[PDB]
Amino acid sequence: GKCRGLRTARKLRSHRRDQKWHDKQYKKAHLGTALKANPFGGASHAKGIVLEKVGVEAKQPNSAIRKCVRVQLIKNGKKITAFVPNDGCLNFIEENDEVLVAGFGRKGHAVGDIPGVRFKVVKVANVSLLALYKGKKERPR
Amino acid sequence: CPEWMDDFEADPKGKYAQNLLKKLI
Amino acid sequence: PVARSWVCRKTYVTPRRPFEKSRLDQELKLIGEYGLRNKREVWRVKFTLAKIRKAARELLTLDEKDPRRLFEGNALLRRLVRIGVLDEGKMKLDYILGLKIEDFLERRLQTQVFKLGLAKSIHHARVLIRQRHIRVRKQVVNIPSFIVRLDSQKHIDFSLRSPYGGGRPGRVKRKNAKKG
Amino acid sequence: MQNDAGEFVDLYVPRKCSASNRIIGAKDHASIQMNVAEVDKVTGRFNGQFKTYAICGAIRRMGESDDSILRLAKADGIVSKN
Amino acid sequence: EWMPVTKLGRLVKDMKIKSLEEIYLFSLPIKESEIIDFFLGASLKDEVLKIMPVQKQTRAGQRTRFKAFVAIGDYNGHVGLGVKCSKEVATAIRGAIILAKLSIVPVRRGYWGNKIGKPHTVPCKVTGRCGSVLVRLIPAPRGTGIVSAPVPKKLLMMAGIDDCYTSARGCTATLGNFAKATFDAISKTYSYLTPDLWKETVFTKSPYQEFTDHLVKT
RNA sequence: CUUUAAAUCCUUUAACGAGGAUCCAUUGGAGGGCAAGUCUGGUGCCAGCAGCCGCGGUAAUUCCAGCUCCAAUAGCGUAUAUUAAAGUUGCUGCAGUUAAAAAGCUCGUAGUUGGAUCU
Ligand SMILES: [Mg+2]
Ligand SMILES: [Mg+2]
Ligand SMILES: [Mg+2]
Ligand SMILES: [Mg+2]
Ligand SMILES: [Mg+2]
Ligand SMILES: [Mg+2]
Ligand SMILES: [Mg+2]
Ligand SMILES: [Mg+2]
Ligand SMILES: [Mg+2]
Ligand SMILES: [Mg+2]
Ligand SMILES: [Mg+2]
Ligand SMILES: [Mg+2]
Ligand SMILES: [Mg+2]
Ligand SMILES: [Mg+2]
Ligand SMILES: [Mg+2]
Repeated sequence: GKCRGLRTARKLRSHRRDQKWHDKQYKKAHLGTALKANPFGGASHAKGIVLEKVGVEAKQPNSAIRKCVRVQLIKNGKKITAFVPNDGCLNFIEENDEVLVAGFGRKGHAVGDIPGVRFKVVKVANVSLLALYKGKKERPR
Repeated sequence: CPEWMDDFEADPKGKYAQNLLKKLI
Repeated sequence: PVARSWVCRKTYVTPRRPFEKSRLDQELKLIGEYGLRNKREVWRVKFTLAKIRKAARELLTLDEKDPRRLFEGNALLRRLVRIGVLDEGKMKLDYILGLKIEDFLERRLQTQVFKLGLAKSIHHARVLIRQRHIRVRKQVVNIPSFIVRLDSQKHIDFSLRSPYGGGRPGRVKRKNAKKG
Repeated sequence: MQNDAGEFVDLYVPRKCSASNRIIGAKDHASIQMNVAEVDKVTGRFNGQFKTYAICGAIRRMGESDDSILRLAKADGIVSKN
Repeated sequence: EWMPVTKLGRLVKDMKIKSLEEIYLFSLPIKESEIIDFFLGASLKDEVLKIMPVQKQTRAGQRTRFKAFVAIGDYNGHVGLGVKCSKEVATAIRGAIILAKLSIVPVRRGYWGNKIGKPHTVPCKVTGRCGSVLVRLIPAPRGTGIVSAPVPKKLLMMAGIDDCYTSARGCTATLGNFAKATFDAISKTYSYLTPDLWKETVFTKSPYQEFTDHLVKT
């Protein structure tokens, strides 16, 4: 059982922080290795240069080709695979063009079918992908 | 609806089971 | 450094469960019955009632002879009686916990304008207020969410600069009279 | 049971076990309400009224119902001393 | 037309027992749903909480049955819960309604603070348990409503509680255990020995003693 | 006019100013979680959707659209940090037979705790 005496505050506090270090989320947030290894560097979004268009096999129970792009982040040069969400949207992207990339939705964890992919393209050449998809804006020339 | 009970009882575990159960309650 | 103030509040809170049949139906009933624009007005009234209930609950746990309890309980009861939500014969603290949202919704200028017969519907009442046809005492009031004080209720008129009260025809009457 | 006004706001008042003073619940079917016919002091005959005891299911399950009823009858004078 | 089989049914039909609380007083088992229909037929409502398909593996395939959970109760003082499993959903619902009627227990209601008006909340903090699910009801101030999950909220509103605080622990995802636990907590409200019930009980006559002759000749 | 250092805005007042009152509300959804269509056309494990479970292999309630519907509404989606949910850090208040877990065993300093009793 736990100590319960009136003079046990230091024991309780020290035990709580030591055991707190055994929590996955707490250790991830406070250890500093996760932030160092994060390609975004703790940012919500990032900007990168499209290196090549790639097709990724969907996971086994469902068969499909997910259209992604290899991007090189400007701020640190790290290379990333980012998912281009809607259909035909890969045709809006060219080679060696500016792209704004965001997270995929689960804090650096792969989402759904696409394996080892945790980023999605938000902007292509400073115009939103949604606007291009819905015909609100056209690709700048 | 009795049709809901029938469509659920035909396939208790199927593509439409959850919707029909939600309708039943 | 500037000479500005930054005190501000949120007047409503949002429900934790976004989609549930009972809450949605009850809110829609209130909106339709009192001619409200959206659910934010319902949540605003709910928030004021919740703050009042929280204050009353804080006061109840105090001692009956505690001067703070006496002081702020008297103030709260007098504020609630003054706007017409509470009855003077029910001026005990616990009765505050018996108040409902409809009591606060009935004291709006929109519902009172409808009840006094100045308008033939709650929506007609809202458009009458927003169109500067309604005055309270001598001040033309433009805000539907104007909680009418109990003493101020007897002075709600048609705003004698308006066509319905002051007999000056508006744009449409003037234009249609020029066509003759 | 009583509010400030003074009337009894309660659906019903349940019986308590005469042995353990526990409340006998609405759905507790091991409980019993025994009636014992006391006898007149001259003719040794049943005279019409009686003394009633109530025991909950727990006491009966523990096997202590017999001793409890024995003591309740002893305190009532139904059972002679020793 | 109802033809009673049990002694209690005959007494109830023959206009001898005037209230369900007389049956609750002597903890008599109720085995005929027509008794509940006779006493609270007008005010009773039902609500199918869940339909769950259960499967039994067999040499050729899975035999599937359907389990219905039904909560019943007039929204003043009474509530019941019933679970029935059958080969057809409609039969399961009918049986669950019958069982819920057979399981109607009285609910004791108290006050949070001042005892002004009708009782509105639970008399005290109560707890129900059913297979790793623990449900705790806490008295709440007037006008607070029911602060609970939807499944216990249905039963609490159906019983007649206006205001209640709730805390639940365990695997509440199992609707059956959650419902049975909140039902157990509700049922415990009249088994708590509060000081107002310290007065020594005055024993009355059971219906089987009051109407022995009428039962003899009927 | 008023405002103001001078103005602007707001307030006050002339004149004009509404029937598709075109003086035209959007952003997200419609299998479950979770409110709202196993309606119609196209595609056919492709394109794609899908936070999770899953949907799509020729009769798709899930994709691409039309219609309809619903949530909030001058706002509403998305990414990330954080809080509640989390009694999943547990002081309140968690666990350690078999689900993760009691040191192989004993001694022992510090620490923590420590039986009545006095008007
Ligand atoms: Mg919990
Ligand atoms: Mg679970
Ligand atoms: Mg739309
Ligand atoms: Mg669609
Ligand atoms: Mg959904
Ligand atoms: Mg639904
Ligand atoms: Mg999404
Ligand atoms: Mg869907
Ligand atoms: Mg947290
Ligand atoms: Mg908590
Ligand atoms: Mg645990
Ligand atoms: Mg182990
Ligand atoms: Mg050992
Ligand atoms: Mg030591
Ligand atoms: Mg001592």
